Amino acid sequence: GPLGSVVRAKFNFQQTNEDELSFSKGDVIHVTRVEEGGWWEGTHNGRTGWFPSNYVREI
Repeated sequence: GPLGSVVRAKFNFQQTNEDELSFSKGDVIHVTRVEEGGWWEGTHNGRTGWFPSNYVREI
């Protein structure tokens, strides 16, 4: 830790490049960086990458 913000995926997402995560609806992501522009960074199933912020909700 410290385990910061945790969000849950609202939808599946398929990575389109090496910087992006792939995840499934309902998966948890630990959000470790937020930037303007609609893409955030976090850890999912042991991998760090970027994902659309509108695809998740905080839990």
